[PDB]
Amino acid sequence: MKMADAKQKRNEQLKRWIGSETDLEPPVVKRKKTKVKFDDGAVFLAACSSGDTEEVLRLLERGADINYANVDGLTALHQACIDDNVDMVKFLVENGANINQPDNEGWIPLHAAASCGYLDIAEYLISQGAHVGAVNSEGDTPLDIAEEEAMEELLQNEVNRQGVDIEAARKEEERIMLRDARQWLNSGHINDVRHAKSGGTALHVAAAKGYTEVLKLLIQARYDVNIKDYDGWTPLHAAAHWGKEEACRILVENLCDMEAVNKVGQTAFDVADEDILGYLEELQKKQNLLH
Amino acid sequence: HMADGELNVDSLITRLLEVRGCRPGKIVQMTEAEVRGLCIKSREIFLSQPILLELEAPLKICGDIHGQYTDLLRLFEYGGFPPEANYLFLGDYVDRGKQSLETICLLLAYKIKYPENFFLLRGNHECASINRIYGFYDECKRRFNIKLWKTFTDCFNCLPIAAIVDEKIFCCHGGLSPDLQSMEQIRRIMRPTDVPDTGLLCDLLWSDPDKDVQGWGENDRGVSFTFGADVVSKFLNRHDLDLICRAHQVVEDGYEFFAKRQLVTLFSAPNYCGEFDNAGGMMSVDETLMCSFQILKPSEKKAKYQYGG
Ligand SMILES: [Mn+2]
Ligand SMILES: [Mn+2]
Repeated sequence: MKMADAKQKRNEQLKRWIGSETDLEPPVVKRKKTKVKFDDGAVFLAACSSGDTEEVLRLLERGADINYANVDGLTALHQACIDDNVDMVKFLVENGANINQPDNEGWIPLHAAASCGYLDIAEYLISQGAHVGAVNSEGDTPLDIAEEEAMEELLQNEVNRQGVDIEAARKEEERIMLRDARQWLNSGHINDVRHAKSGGTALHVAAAKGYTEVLKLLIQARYDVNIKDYDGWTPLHAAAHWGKEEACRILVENLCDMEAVNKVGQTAFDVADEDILGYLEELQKKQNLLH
Repeated sequence: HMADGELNVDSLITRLLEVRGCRPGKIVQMTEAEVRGLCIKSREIFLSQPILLELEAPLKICGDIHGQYTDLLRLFEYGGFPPEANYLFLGDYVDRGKQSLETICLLLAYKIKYPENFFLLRGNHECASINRIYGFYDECKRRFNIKLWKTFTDCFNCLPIAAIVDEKIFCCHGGLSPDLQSMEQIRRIMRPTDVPDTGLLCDLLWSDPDKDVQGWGENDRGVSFTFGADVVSKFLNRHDLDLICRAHQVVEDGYEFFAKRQLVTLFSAPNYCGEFDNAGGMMSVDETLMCSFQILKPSEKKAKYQYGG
């Protein structure tokens, strides 16, 4: 009556439900009114999830981008790998799936399988033409992310089997940035193709990755040290966040507005969420005794 | 335009949107009499509208917010600030988060400004019984007094319980009830009112879906139940509905289908409690009932830049 309450009331409740419309035919009874529909992407990206290989076919047959991906950039394949859903991975590839499609972090389905240890999949992908030399945001290739012996082996003997130049790949990005930085500084015309997604700039890539040389060379082209990306970040917000110490020093030596604010309201010190935090304050104490 | 009442929503709504851009947790100051006004004015509008709202697409439905003001502002910055778009929140505006006060006030304010384009349903955290235990009480007494709290209580007690869009989408914070056979049971519900540990209204605010369940099952929440996909189907097949939209549960991508897209769960509080790392959701329903999902990734979840090409 104080506890029987919750328990018995609910019981002497389920009871009434018995004779109630628990009998109302429990299927779909597809009325002539399925007026509500969901976006193709939402419906496709999910049909694969559960595993209704069957419906995906019709969805594709009707016209749905197989390489559709959620907010994080994960394709119907990325997820498939992450779920050791072998059958689907193949279904996807055999139906047109882009086997090398990167996620919003430079992770291709091979990275996924690698990082997760789903070797049988890593084997399938690698055989179906997966790119073992693909590098992501942190400069890692599936091999770097393989933290299981069996996996590392397969990838190791795969990079060496194909003669893939690993460092070549990690350096590729920075490398290019240098060329471009030189061309802009030299000629005197900046031709920076702001990146379609993040709205960030080369100044930001330099800072986040800690590419000291490209940065110094970039500032010398007189590129606004205080440019903000669509999220409202400063080339300092990055160098600090990902903790690229020397990247920050450079940014400061050029009077970077340290008081910059995030579109959500954060300082370079604020979202500098990672370790170093105190060091900046030191450089800050210097961005005054000399100005 | 000129005249009218005591509460100047224009003044409040404004002051509330002013921290847009300021660091999170930055407070929007105001009079307890302005807060108390907000409560009484909205409370009066709720009571003037049905308990079972009969709404009309197009509109953007939202799930829990739990005092995460900074994020709520972000939701409006995505779907557009009212009256730009029609809104329908599914409950749980307070508790847990840091700014329940800022969050609810703005919601109520907008409820007053555009009373026919803005709607708030009651979440399970809209009962003195529990938001007393989950921070809203403390956040009130911290900046005001227990009485201001009781005024909110009198307000929440008047919130609508459900909504039906274009006669095809049933919405409610929690879910179903083994007592809900005819909408009329909802309509004949006294208001103001509290939430019992058991009953039809308690189920609507508490119950949950569970694939591992067939028919009706018990709930690990210690209250109400859980329902299987088969109960969802019986329900829809009964009132001839297409979808059951709800929140109440944290879902990784802001939304989550159930019983073969017959039911959907929306959660609009990105990185809830800082514990989980979920995104916030928001369902857009146009005049055709073409439902799409606008996602809100956890803030401060910056993706490391790439040259691009
Ligand atoms: Mn809830
Ligand atoms: Mn909740």
